Amino acid sequence: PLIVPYNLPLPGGVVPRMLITILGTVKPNANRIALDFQRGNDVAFHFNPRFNENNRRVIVCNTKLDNNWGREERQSVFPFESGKPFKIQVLVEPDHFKVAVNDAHLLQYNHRVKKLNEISKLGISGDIDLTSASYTMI
Ligand SMILES: OC[C@H]1O[C@@H](SC[C@H](O)Cn2cc(-c3cccc(F)c3)nn2)[C@H](O)[C@@H](n2cc(-c3cccc(F)c3)nn2)[C@H]1O
Repeated sequence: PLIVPYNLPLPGGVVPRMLITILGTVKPNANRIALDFQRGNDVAFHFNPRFNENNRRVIVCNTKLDNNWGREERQSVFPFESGKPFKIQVLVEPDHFKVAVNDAHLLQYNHRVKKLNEISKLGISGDIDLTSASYTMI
């Protein structure tokens, strides 16, 4: 397994047709997971499954600019389960990140940070065993 938190460089940033794939297994009794597509200190796209927020499961997405979080986008469809292996696919499209989990479409997140070629790191954090993180062009 890879060391968590893990930093995957994205050389030259992201671009439409770039597909990022994360494989791992959620820990027992997991509380949270986060993917952070970063532009320097800014977080262009934070994808944050919460397993116990007031005894509810929710996916929170947001952007952090100049150290400030913006408006959250929340998805109640929650395809993760403690103890189970998962695949997250993030496909960069012209106007949004498109996310599928275990081959099922989950959500889209419109680009707030527009300099896609400057979003050149992916951080992976939280309560997982990380198997692999990689990218390819489709
Ligand atoms: O915005 C994203 C940030 O959120 C803050 S928590 C703010 C609360 O969500 C704000 N809020 C919303 C509502 C509300 C929404 C709708 C209806 C209504 F009635 C109320 N009430 N309060 C988190 O710390 C922040 N973070 C998470 C992590 C993090 C670090 C390592 C692993 C990991 F997995 C995760 N690092 N930093 C980020 O996830």
